[PDB]
Amino acid sequence: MMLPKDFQWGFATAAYQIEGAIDKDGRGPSIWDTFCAIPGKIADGTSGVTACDSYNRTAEDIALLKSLGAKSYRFSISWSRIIPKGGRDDPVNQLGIDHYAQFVDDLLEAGITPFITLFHWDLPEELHQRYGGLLNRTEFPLDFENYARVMFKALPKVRNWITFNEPLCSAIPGYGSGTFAPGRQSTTEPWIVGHNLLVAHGRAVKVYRDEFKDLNDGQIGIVLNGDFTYPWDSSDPLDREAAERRLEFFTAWYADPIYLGDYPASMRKQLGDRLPEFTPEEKAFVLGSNDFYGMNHYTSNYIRHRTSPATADDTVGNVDVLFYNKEGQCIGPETESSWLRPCPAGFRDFLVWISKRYNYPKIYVTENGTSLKGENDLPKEKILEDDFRVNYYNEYIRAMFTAATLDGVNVKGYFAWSLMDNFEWADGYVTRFGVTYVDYENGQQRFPKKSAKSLKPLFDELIAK
Amino acid sequence: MMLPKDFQWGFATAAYQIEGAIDKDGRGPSIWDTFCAIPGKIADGTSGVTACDSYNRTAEDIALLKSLGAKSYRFSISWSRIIPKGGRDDPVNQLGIDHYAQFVDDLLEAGITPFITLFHWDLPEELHQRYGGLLNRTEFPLDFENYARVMFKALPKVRNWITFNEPLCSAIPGYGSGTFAPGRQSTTEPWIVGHNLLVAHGRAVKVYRDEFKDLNDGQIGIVLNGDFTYPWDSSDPLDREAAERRLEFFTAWYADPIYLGDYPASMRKQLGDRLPEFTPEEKAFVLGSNDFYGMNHYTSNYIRHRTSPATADDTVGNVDVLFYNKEGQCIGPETESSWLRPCPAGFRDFLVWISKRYNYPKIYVTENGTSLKGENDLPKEKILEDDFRVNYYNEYIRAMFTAATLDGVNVKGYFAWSLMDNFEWADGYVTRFGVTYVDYENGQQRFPKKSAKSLKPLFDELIAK
Repeated sequence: MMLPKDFQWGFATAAYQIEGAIDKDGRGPSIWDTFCAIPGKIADGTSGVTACDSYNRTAEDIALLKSLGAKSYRFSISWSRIIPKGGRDDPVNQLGIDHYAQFVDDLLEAGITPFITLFHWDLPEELHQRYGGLLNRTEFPLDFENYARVMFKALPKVRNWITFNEPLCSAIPGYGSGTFAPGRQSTTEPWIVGHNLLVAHGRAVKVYRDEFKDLNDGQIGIVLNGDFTYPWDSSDPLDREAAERRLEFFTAWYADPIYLGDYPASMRKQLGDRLPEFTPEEKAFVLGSNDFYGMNHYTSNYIRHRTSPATADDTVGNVDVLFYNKEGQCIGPETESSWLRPCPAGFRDFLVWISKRYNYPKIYVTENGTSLKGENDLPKEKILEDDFRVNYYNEYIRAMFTAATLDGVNVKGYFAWSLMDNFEWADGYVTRFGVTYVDYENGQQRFPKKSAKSLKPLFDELIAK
Repeated sequence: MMLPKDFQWGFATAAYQIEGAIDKDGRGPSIWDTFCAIPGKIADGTSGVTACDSYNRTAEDIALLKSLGAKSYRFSISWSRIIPKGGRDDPVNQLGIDHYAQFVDDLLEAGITPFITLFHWDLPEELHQRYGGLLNRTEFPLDFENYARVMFKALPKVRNWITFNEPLCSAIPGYGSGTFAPGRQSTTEPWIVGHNLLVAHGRAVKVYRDEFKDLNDGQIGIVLNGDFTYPWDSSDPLDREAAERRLEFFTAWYADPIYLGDYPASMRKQLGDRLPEFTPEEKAFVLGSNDFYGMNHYTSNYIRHRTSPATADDTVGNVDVLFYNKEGQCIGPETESSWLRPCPAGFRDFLVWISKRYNYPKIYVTENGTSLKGENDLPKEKILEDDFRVNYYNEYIRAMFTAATLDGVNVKGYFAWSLMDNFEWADGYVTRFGVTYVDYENGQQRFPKKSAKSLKPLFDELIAK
């Protein structure tokens, strides 16, 4: 009937995705600086050299958040601004620390609680050259643990911390399909990388709980994405099992080692020895390493089982990922992202699925939003009238409302992706996710869309006091 | 997208609540004729003596149905019209047979497929006096099986058959609380009656499958009511088990023995002696006796576990059936029915719950609808503007649409309760469930409400052409 007054809502951005200023104040190159220089890797042949220039427009971004009623804000820290070479024995740059510290002060003064992501895919390039970057089971968790501590220490006025954003994207697109940085294609390394990101997460959560959490009663967790599933043929039990296994390969991959203590049985049966075994030390780091559940969600798909055994390059659990069930019923209309079809029911079904499997944890929806098909080619007048994105936020947030208020899903926050149009990775600047239109051709000016002014009066209806 | 074109939708009524003419053409009295005469059992001291006079308004109710776009119609045969004393060796009233035989011809002539309920709570009074009615595990299942064969032979044009409407209401309200006919109160008889009603269901199914089903490709099953549940406090695992346990005592009471072979374990644990066991001959009747799942659904509740062990007079499963949860969230707004709060998500929830527990059976929603608080005191013009009921159906039906097109729930029909305001049992006529207003004081005149005209344009949107 009503959301409690302690429910938060704001917007979400990512450092390399908006900041720009890639060489400014001694910022070291990330693996995405390197990746974008490879021709054909970004659809529009662009990079994050300028993006939204948000690094230099701190006062503007906070005024926009305030003017939209956002009392919370999720952003990420560019590691290579803090430690340009990344390693624990590498010199700390004070200029990026001072930058983000001044940003947090400028946020709190406007009354906006920050929610900070430590690792949003932009690993320092040097760590990748020095020892293999994410592939190193020994070095990277040590270097990330130190980097996390440097931030926990630098920003004591922050209580809401995030280790990794969507570790699945750093493993399969980064080491399996090669669509994301560093750009490798292996049948084995995406499973080693995911293991390394788990251990790195557990090490940082231990350091934070032991020394920095009780100072101001904060919290830290990992952010896992995940789209829901429905049987392609509801009458075929193989498609119901295929729907569950698909979710296990997407999300239980990282969540089962955190809440239950080991990888999903279904992945172990299929991957065998390519899926690593947690050492006792590694298991003590990862098991129970979430103060909260950081949840990204976007869509749902129909899942059809497969009759032949899985190939070596399979990453999704040997299933077909479709937009129509056997009877021809569609998930939803197309967006600019080929993988995103709106399905508000899958947002609530996912929240409930997380709850039942992990004993109803504290959930923060850290990303939710949509792209719009052809939006990048529309005239500015049509872009601001984004009824497709307005409708996308009303049905989903009201679905979240039902899961929280009726099912009892312990969800305590929601963050709309994104605050503004930005650099959608391999899609470039063609794919626009923001509730604020950004005109890249004319000084990266901001123009709030009909979706931006839409979320305050919606949450005012759903949250009490 | 679109439901299949073979999806049925219509309206549902029941013999004693609409027919009247309780002694015309040789109708013996049922247990509800005896029940309404006892002072204090009926809220307004009424009976079904006249009801809607539908027994003498055949073509007119068929005209109302054809006018509202209904291609199907669910209705029940009065047992005591066919066999006034109910028994297998008792005389058969041909006038009752001819009455319902001509009604089927008129419905099929009007292009309306019938969906006939054999037993809608009107046990012939003579059976109750002869051997204890539903309490008799030997005599009653034999008299019901013969009464079913009579109607199978009498109505060969019928394909859609229903044994019992809501056996739980015959069991507990009629033998535990005394709120329904025959108005007894026992800690043991409800569980005996439910067993007898299950065996009474199997014998007729076997007779039908073996001697009447194959000629016109018919189907037969039982209709179970079930209101869905949500944990009162989702952080207490005892409240999630309690919400599941409540569904077991309420619906899996009858559905588990039909699909799985025996009563739920939780009911065995609480009841022990009082929960009978299926004999070798009984189990051959009950297990597998559903061509389709007949489902009645109305509302949902928050469920809180209990600290004390269950007392002998418990029927719900040792839980608290609430309208609010611990956090203060409400299910929905009040109706004239104290037990009914609109909750559309629970309809889809119960559909998927039936499907996951019973291998996704074919489902026919045989009753769904709502009453309106204060509707009986409103003026005539205010009654016809029943947007509350209009909104109820629109949400529940679209919730079902999502269930069928996304989750893949194999629901092939939907009947709205009710076609007209009628005798709502212990509530009298004050509780109005119809989409058609009935002026009882002015010759039971029909006046369709805004809801009656709402269904056709909606199903025209959701059913393929």
